[PDB]
Amino acid sequence: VDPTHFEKRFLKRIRDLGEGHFGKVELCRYDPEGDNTGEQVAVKSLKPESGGNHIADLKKEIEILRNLYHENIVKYKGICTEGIKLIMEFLPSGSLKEYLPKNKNKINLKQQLKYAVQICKGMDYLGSRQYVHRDLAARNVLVESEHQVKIGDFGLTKAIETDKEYYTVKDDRDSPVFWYAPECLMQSKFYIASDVWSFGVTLHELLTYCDSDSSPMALFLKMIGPTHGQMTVTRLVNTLKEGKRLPCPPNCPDEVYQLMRKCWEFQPSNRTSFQNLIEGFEALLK
Ligand SMILES: N#CCC1(n2cc(C(N)=O)c(NC(=O)C3CC3)n2)CCN(Cc2ccc(-c3ccccc3)c(O)c2)CC1
Repeated sequence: VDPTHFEKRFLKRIRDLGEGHFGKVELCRYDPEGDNTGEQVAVKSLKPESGGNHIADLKKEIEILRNLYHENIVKYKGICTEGIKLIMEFLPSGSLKEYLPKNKNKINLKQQLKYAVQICKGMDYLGSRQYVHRDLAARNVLVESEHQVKIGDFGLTKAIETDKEYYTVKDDRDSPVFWYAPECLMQSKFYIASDVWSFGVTLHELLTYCDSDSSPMALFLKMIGPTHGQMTVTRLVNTLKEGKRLPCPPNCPDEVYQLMRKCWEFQPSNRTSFQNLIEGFEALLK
């Protein structure tokens, strides 16, 4: 009996957790005894639609996640073959975007810097395996407990070729542009330093407790104007070229803001690293 083999006839769909253009993540109960005692699991799968291989990309995502082992990376549990489904552990607290607005009273700056460290450890582990994540945002950081977070989605994750510094992207219409570094917006090139820029944005979200009126989209649309349609991304590039950045969050000390700003150097080569950030946060926690 293979414990990573989930039979479709026992995987009971409960509700949607997430939806993109091509696929979804759903809450299921795996219930082989038929009495609702089985474990809740998160299930990634494709919409019937498909195309230019969404299936090949999901199969690659499965092999990426199956072979990652880090306490700050969501746990692979198995697959279901029917078309294929990725089975992951279910974290009932959800993403930082769900959890932080409801728990501001109990999550103080120390706890925020601890989450920051754990996000940097999972990212540094992914970088060491020659992966770029390309979608690091608070909506993809899951809460295991009050004391532990995990990166919880790998839908855009790509291998950087051995002896290369970046991955060039082709399918980009659904890019999360308010988290993206200039090189990503201007040339669809994705470096590890591009994930460092996305981390700085995610840190700003963590420091604003993911409030919707302080989101990176809301704040950048206030700076550049919300009415620009197809011109939005070139206006965003121009704002960043001029050196404008997301402002210091309320109650964020300058010493934390300065680590964030090192994430947002225009040139990738000038940005801090994940291991520098961990050292910086650890000095502040000492
Ligand atoms: N991380 C994280 C956030 C998500 N999440 C996982 C769990 C869990 N494991 O528990 C969870 N938990 C809760 O919300 C509990 C409070 C109730 N939320 C929810 C949002 N989706 C967005 C999304 C959807 C589809 C694709 C996708 C599909 C097919 C092919 C390619 C791409 C994709 O890459 C990403 C990502 C996972």
